[PDB]
Amino acid sequence: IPNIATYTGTIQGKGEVCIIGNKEGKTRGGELYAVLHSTNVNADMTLILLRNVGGNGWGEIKRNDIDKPLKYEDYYTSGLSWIWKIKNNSSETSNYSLDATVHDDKEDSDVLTKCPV
Amino acid sequence: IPNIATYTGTIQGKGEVCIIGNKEGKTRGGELYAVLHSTNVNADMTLILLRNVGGNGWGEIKRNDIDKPLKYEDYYTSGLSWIWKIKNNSSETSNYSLDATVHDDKEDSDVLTKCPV
Amino acid sequence: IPNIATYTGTIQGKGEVCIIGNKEGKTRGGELYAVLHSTNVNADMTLILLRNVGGNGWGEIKRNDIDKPLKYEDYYTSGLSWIWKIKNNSSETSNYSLDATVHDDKEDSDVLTKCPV
Repeated sequence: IPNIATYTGTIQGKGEVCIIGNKEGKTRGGELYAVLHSTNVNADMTLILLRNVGGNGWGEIKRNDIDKPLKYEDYYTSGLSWIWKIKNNSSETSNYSLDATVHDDKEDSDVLTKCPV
Repeated sequence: IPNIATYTGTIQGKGEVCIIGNKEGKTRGGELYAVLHSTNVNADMTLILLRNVGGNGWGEIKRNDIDKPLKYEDYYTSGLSWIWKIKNNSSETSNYSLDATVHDDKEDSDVLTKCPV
Repeated sequence: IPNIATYTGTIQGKGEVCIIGNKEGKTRGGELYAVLHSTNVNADMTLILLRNVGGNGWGEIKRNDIDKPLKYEDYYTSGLSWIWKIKNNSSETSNYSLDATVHDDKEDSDVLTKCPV
């Protein structure tokens, strides 16, 4: 039943971009997968998986550097959401592309205007 | 002081095997240790440690590749079980052996019919 | 704007020392950071981040070797405390220094008399 989509963009120096999954908090267990890439061989980015635990708010599950796939297996309740946080560690603006598990079709609005704070 | 038992078996192509620890729900804490091995040199397996944190469900707490020892510390006052999930990423039916922390003594029934879903 | 303190001490061979943060569980969101160091060039130590889970007890989030920073983002609405556990893997009694995010200022009482059990 797999469904990996690709979000592409540009991330400014020191910027952060958050892309949400299963914002509808619908029923969907099993593997989350994502990998972060850049066309820039000198990119320096970190990918962070956040989950809204069960109600306490958002918390990190794990993180990886660019080109290292991030895999995570979950059966926490009913439904629940995840966010992929991309952090540019460099001062250099660069392309990114993120391949990630999606619950439903990729929408423009999956890219959040603001990460969790 | 570690109590470490070794589970052996055969895992079919693309198959998954879960093994329960502390099924009897005793109160324990301290280091969990496991390491997955295979006699097949082109084996490609993943070991995943799962727990049920409470009013919440089963989820992954960490993972390691074959031959990479998995070490993890917790201390819960209630009697919580853990599950080792062995994933065969290869098509080749392969030997496995799992060295892992056990509470008392290994039993055939520790191999579950179904991983948490 | 981060407040990073440095704890310094000496850790006996095979010893473990735990340092608590945010001990009253005041509400916070953002990154927890710590890195373990030693003036012993040969030091062999592990740093483990533990979180108090839901009153259920303490559980490891992640771990790193000496000299490798540990970062973790939490945006939970209820405050929670954390522990940095320093394990001396060597039999050699060694200096340590831990640079870590603090919420107040560093206090003597942050050095726990005992790690969770």
